[PDB]
Amino acid sequence: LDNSYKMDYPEMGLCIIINNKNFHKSTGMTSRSGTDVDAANLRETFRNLKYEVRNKNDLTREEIVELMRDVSKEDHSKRSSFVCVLLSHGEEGIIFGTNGPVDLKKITNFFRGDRCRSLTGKPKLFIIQACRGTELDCGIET
Amino acid sequence: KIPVEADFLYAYSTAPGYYSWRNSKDGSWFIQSLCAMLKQYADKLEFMHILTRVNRKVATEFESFSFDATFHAKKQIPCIVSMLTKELYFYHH
Amino acid sequence: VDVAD
Repeated sequence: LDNSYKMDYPEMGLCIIINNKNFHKSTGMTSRSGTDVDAANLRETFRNLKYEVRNKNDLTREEIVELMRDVSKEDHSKRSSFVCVLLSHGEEGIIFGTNGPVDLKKITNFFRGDRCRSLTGKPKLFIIQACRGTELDCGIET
Repeated sequence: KIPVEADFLYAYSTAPGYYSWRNSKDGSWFIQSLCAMLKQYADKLEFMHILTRVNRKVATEFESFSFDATFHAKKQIPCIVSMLTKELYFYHH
Repeated sequence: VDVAD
C-alpha cells in the first residue's frame, strides 16, 4: 500500500478522552489535581484536528471496559482513525478506573485487526498519561 | 493479510517502569507538551516527528517541584511505542 | 507543585 495512512476519509475518527480525577478512597488513590486542564486541552486540540471528541469523566474500571467494547463495536468504516486518551493513575500495563485496576491489554485488544474490522489498517493511537512504576529519574548534566 | 497487532501506536507519558509527573495547576507534563506540539506542527510534521518534539519538551523544559524532598528535581522522558506500518499526517493530500 | 501519577 501507500507510504502513509489514508486520512481523506469522511471523518477523521473518534477521539475518546477518559479523565478520571476523583477515586474511591477504598483504593488509596488521591484526587488528580490539574487533570481538568489536560482533558479540556485535549478536547480543543483534537477539535481543530477535525475529530469527534467524547470526554468521559470519573469512569469505574467496568465502565472503561464496556465503553471501549461499545466504541470498538461501531462502524468506523467512515473514519480515518481512532484516538484514545487515558488520564489516570497507573502501573506498568495497568490503568485505574475509579474503583480498581484495568489491564491496558484488555482495552486495546477490543480494537485489534480481527475484532474491530472497521479499524483494520487504520491508525489506532493510544495516549496514556499514567505512571508505569515507582522509579525516579533524577537526571544528568551536560 | 496483515497481523492483528499492527497499526497500534502507544504514546506513554513516562519511560517503562517510571513515575509520570503532573502539575497541580497546569496539568500533566505530557499532555501539556503534546497539545503544544500538536497545535504547532500538525500542519507540517509527520506524527512521529511531532511525538519526538514532545519528548524533547518533557525531557528538557520540565522538572519536578515538590516540598517533599523525595519527589523534588525529578525528570521525565516519554516513550513512543509504534506498531504502525505507514506514516501519519493530519493534513490531507 | 508537581505530583506523581
